[PDB]
Amino acid sequence: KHYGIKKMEGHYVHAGNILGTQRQFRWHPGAHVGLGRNKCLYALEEGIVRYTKDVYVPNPKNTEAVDLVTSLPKGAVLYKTFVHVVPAKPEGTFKLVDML
Amino acid sequence: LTYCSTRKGKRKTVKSVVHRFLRLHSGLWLRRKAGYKKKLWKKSTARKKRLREFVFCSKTQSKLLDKMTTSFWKRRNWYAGDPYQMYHDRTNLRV
Amino acid sequence: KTILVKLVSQAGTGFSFNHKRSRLREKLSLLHYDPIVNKKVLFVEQKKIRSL
Amino acid sequence: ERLEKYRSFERYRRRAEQEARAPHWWRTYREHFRTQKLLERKHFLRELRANVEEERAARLRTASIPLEAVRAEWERTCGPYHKQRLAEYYGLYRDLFHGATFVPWVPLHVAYAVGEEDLIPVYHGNEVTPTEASRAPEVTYEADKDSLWTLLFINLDGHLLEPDAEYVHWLLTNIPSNRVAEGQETCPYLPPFPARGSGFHRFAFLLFKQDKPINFSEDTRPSPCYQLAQRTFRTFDFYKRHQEAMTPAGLAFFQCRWDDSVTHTFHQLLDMREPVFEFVRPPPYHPKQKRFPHEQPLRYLDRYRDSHEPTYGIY
RNA sequence: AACGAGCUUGGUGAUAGCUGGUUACCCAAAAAAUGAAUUUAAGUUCAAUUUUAAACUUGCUAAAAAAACAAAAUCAAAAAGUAAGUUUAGAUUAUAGCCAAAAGAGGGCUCUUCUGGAACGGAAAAAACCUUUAAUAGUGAAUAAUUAACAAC
RNA sequence: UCGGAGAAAAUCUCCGAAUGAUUAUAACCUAGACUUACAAGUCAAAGUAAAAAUAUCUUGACCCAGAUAUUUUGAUCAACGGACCAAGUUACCCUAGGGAUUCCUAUUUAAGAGUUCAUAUCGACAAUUAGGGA
Ligand SMILES: [Mg+2]
Ligand SMILES: [Mg+2]
Ligand SMILES: [Mg+2]
Ligand SMILES: [Mg+2]
Ligand SMILES: [Mg+2]
Ligand SMILES: [Mg+2]
Ligand SMILES: [Mg+2]
Ligand SMILES: [Mg+2]
Ligand SMILES: [Mg+2]
Ligand SMILES: [Mg+2]
Ligand SMILES: [Mg+2]
Repeated sequence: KHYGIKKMEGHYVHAGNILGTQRQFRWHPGAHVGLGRNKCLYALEEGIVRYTKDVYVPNPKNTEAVDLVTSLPKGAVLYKTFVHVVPAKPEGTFKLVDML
Repeated sequence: LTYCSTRKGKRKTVKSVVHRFLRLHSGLWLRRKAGYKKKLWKKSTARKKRLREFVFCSKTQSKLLDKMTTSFWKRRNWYAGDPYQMYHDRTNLRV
Repeated sequence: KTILVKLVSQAGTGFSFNHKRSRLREKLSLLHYDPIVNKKVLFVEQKKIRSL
Repeated sequence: ERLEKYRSFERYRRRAEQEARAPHWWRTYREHFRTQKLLERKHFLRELRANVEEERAARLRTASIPLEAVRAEWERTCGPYHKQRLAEYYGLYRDLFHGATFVPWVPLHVAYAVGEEDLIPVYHGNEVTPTEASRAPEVTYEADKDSLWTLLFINLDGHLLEPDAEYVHWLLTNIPSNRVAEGQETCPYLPPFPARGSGFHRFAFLLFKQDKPINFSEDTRPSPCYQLAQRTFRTFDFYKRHQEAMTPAGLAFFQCRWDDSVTHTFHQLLDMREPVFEFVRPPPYHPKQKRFPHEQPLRYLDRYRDSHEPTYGIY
């Protein structure tokens, strides 16, 4: 219950944090965003939350998605909503340990 | 609770707390999770892991347990080789 | 309908874990991780615990 | 219904990829994160097509292509354009010349001699150990006669003290034509000295087109120079001084890790203790400690402790 | 001389989530009837609110673009008007409202959410409508709202 | 008691669960979070270990009793936060309290009745900000 957006766009998120909960795929995992068993979306890197539309391409193996995707109007393609976390720090830095 | 006993005139400990919770000298209380030994066959592996852990108590729960036990249970105990020796004090606590 | 069984490791350890089987299906046996041995070993059904 | 259907995953995939690159009103991931020559070419193609043996090998899937000839052809025909990218990719342009881009033209060649006829070609992005580069390499770029030139070696990333700097391993000046022994040795050759645990330092070999003989007295260095501090250098200032008579025409860069020879360089001639660097990550994030960590496991208290040993205070 | 089970004394100051009562002054602040569990809905415990002291730093309004559904509740950089806010320690009471106005949902009423009110003045009398920052002495003054209104070829 | 669908979140409109079969057998440990009065309930990087990644699809506390040799199992406790185990009846009653004690009719309209003729006496459809009666 209480499915919704736990973190809104622009917020400084720390790793592991949960961004949104959903019974069905209202949003899809984006960049540096993980997917949970229950389909909740959590931050894989500390950063800033960003929502953006993007084209949807499914795994070749799944029959339902390849069939639906294939049977689309040549002109255009369907889209989806994605959630991304923008990493805000470098992985690490080099420091002087000792002079020998 | 017994506030003034007929024989000694003191408060009395509630021995249901003494048999369920551990008090760290800093003021914290540890407990188990209800149901951690029940129907383990139908519980998920993640659920069972959460149940096995030793957990802290809230401020109001700790305030209640402090009322239900006497001072003897709040003293500093110097047990040799104690496995909670390091958890009786707080470090780097600004609050 | 189904029953709760106790699969016991055949690696010589006493490690056991409970599983479910269908009263109709034959006695069960599975490969499962034994922490004491730190290897996969056969677990074969020895006893029933309850009927669930 | 009027429009046809893709009927193939590949056709949809390619269409989708192109659309993402195109700009859109709505936010997207990318925002946040002559004639005679042609006739000659066609004639060769017809000759190759006419050859039955070539067709026979192709239909037998036994034919092969000579990489050696293609490599030479690639360098002459279109190699510089690719060479520009690998310079852009590594950021050479955005570092040496503050974002100015110069297309390389001369197919410059460098190789380090190892004992005997085993030359290690220094291409773009190659990996060369400091040990191999102990001595200066052979440079050949077919300058042709009456062709003044100048050669420069630079480490880009270094200068332990100064972040925005770049040492000059050696600068030959007034190089007349292909021959390089005639260059004025403004700076002797220093062996590579990438500090231990500092990652991959990228070294580049850049050549400028020398219009008129200019004395680089302000750039000459006391030979031998083992006072590393003096090797401080920044191309932009140097190029700006001589930009009138200096225009770059060649590139060649390798990246090298630390090696035992580096210890020799720091001690024997640099005459100082070698610095050691280690990759250090920031400490993990913990929410502010609470007096009552409600519902948190016993591990909570360990997260905020400094010393792993017991203390006894007044006791 | 009050028998569905006598009367007297003691147990006994029986117990009563129920009814009633609970004695000088002054200053100050101040909720609720939201939520949750309860043989629990005439009670109580917790959350939430309020409050007192302490520590130190951002808070209130407003808040673009842009986002989550869409032509305003979340969220919300800079500002600007302003003085509050978070944490620590202690603590009860409260958990049944009332009427007006606005939008819905059931089906006039009855639930739910949003706003306001509790005159000593005006509307006749008038807790709930309108005017009204606290409370003082004066045989001063300017004002607010203010049950009144002026058949038709 | 809990879950699914509508009203659309307050009471109303509907379906199901006290599991089921499948199975690759799904480990230990540990940052950060969701949810929440408490209690219970969710998701999960990194590390290690097994293997050669994967469990897929659609729920009841404490106490107290057990079972094996640490490992585990006990509820239509369904009044579903659950008293270890108790029903009727009272008009013979008691105490502490809270309460209460369609069809007319008057207007407007006027097809049709009244031999002829709307309104002598009446009268369809309707109109009144109109008056009463499991
Ligand atoms: Mg009494
Ligand atoms: Mg009561
Ligand atoms: Mg309210
Ligand atoms: Mg509940
Ligand atoms: Mg009960
Ligand atoms: Mg601001
Ligand atoms: Mg809790
Ligand atoms: Mg992992
Ligand atoms: Mg009950
Ligand atoms: Mg109940
Ligand atoms: Mg009778």
